[PDB]
Amino acid sequence: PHDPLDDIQADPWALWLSGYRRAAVLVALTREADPRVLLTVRSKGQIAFPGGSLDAGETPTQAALREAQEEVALDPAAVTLLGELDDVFTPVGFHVTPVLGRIAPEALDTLRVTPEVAQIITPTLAELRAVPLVRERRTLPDGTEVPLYRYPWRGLDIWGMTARVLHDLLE
Ligand SMILES: [Mg+2]
Repeated sequence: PHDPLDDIQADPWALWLSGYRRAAVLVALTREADPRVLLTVRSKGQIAFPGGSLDAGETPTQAALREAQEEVALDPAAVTLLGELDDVFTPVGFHVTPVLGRIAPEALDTLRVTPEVAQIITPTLAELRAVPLVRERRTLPDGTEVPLYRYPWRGLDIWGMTARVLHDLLE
């Protein structure tokens, strides 16, 4: 189904920060030396973590796991929940809970893309830390400055909410 989260996520001018519509994304890291992060390229495609809006009566963790399973067939039982990062949000009215999880590196080998996902990409955390990070800043209506990030990885452009979550994960 269509999710408002995907609309706001593609809004080039929607600002994301951390500090009424609720959503969650799964931030799965492989259990290895140089951890890889599970990311998707939606059917240039929108780069995002598996995720979506919470259904009624559903928690952030349940949503994140369901979305990863619906999108790339990631079995929730393959995920060890590590807790969550701080919520990231945008003025318009979206609160996103990044749910952290750890999976075996092998788990990636058998994931299966569904129609809404074009490909699965797995940047290594080392790589994302080494890429020439783009740091811009915009000001909100209240006059508050806010940092914007963009990770130029292998020709792809990871930006917006996803990059904000990524940067927080890296810090
Ligand atoms: Mg969905």
